[PDB]
Formats: sequence, structure tokens, C-alpha cells
Amino acid sequence: STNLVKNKCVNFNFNGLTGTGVLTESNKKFLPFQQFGRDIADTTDAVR
Amino acid sequence: LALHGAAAYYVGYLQPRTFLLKYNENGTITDAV
Amino acid sequence: QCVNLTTRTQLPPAYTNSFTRGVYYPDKVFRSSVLH
Ligand SMILES: *[C@@H]1O[C@H](CO)[C@@H](O[C@@H]2O[C@H](CO)[C@@H](O)[C@H](O)[C@H]2NC(C)=O)[C@H](O)[C@H]1NC(C)=O
Ligand SMILES: *[C@@H]1O[C@H](CO)[C@@H](O[C@@H]2O[C@H](CO)[C@@H](O)[C@H](O)[C@H]2NC(C)=O)[C@H](O)[C@H]1NC(C)=O
Ligand SMILES: *[C@@H]1O[C@H](CO)[C@@H](O)[C@H](O)[C@H]1NC(C)=O
Repeated sequence: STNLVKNKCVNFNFNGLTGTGVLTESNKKFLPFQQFGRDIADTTDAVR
Repeated sequence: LALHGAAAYYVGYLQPRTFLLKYNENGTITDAV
Repeated sequence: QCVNLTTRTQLPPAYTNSFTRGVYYPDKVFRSSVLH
């Protein structure tokens, strides 16, 4: 594992899920049994 | 059950259905069709 | 040891209606502000 870098476009791997993008702090509150958040187009837009 | 008191229990059976669930802005299911 | 309970009055079964009950979360993905 590496360090977490924010506000820059970065290739990322979270628990095996890979992608590209910019990471920002979120106000969403996940229930304890969930790990990913998905929007209307079904793509992952939030992560614990 | 337990023995020595007021209790009432209800039983229903599930079927395969299609539901339309509603998620509010906090992520909780508040309504369904 | 097992004991067969006696002194129990027998009554016909009763039925009622479920008013939009029994909904659970189908999966473990967070969603907000959406019809799914
Ligand atoms: C409670 O009643 C049941 C009968 O419903 C008894 O079970 C019977 O036991 C005898 C002797 O062991 C068997 O020949 C029957 O086949 C059994 N019936 C059933 C339906 O299983 C049971 O023994 C009673 N419990 C007591 C007396 O403590
Ligand atoms: C709920 O299910 C029960 C069981 O099928 C229904 O009870 C039957 O109702 C019919 C018509 O009233 C009677 O002819 C049967 O004899 C009833 N069966 C029993 C075991 O009582 C009941 O009507 C259904 N609906 C409601 C609202 O109770
Ligand atoms: C959503 O969360 C906020 C903040 O905790 C709360 O005030 C509100 O009552 C919750 N429910 C709805 C429907 O907004």
C-alpha cells in the first residue's frame, strides 16, 4: 500500500477495484455493512 | 416460546416480485412500489 | 425430558393484512436520491 493523495487525477486501486480520477472528502455516511457507492449509471463514485 | 405472557406473532410467505425502491438523500429506503 | 402441555383451549386460526411490510435491502451498495 501507498499513501493517499487527494485533489489530483491519480490511478487508484481500492481493495482490488481499479480506476482513474480525483479523490475528495465526502459527506456521505455509509452503513457499516457497505463499502462502495454507485450512481444512476451504476459506476462507483464513493468509497470507504 | 417461554412459559410461567402476552405475545402475538405474524407469519407471511415470500414470492419472486419486482419492486421499485426509493432512496432518499441519506441512503435509506423510505418507500416502495 | 419432554412434557405435553395440557389445559389449552383450541380456537380457529386468525388472519390479518400486511400494510407494505417486509422490505429489506437487496444488496450492499450505497445509493442516494434514486429510484431503483
Ligand atoms: C406427547 O404426545 C406424543 C404424541 O403426539 C407422544 O409421542 C408418541 O410416543 C409414543 C411412545 O413413545 C409413540 O408410540 C408415538 O408414535 C408417539 N407419537 C408421535 C406423534 O410421535 C409423546 O411421547 C408424548 N410426550 C410425553 C408423554 O412426554
Ligand atoms: C385469508 O386467508 C384465509 C385462509 O385461506 C381465508 O379464510 C377463508 O375464507 C373463505 C371465504 O371467507 C372461507 O370460505 C374459508 O373457510 C376460510 N378459511 C379458513 C381456514 O378460515 C381468508 O378469507 C383470507 N382473507 C382474509 C381477509 O381473512
Ligand atoms: C438525513 O440526514 C440529515 C443529517 O443527519 C438529517 O437531518 C435528516 O433528518 C435525514 N433525513 C432526511 C430525510 O433528510
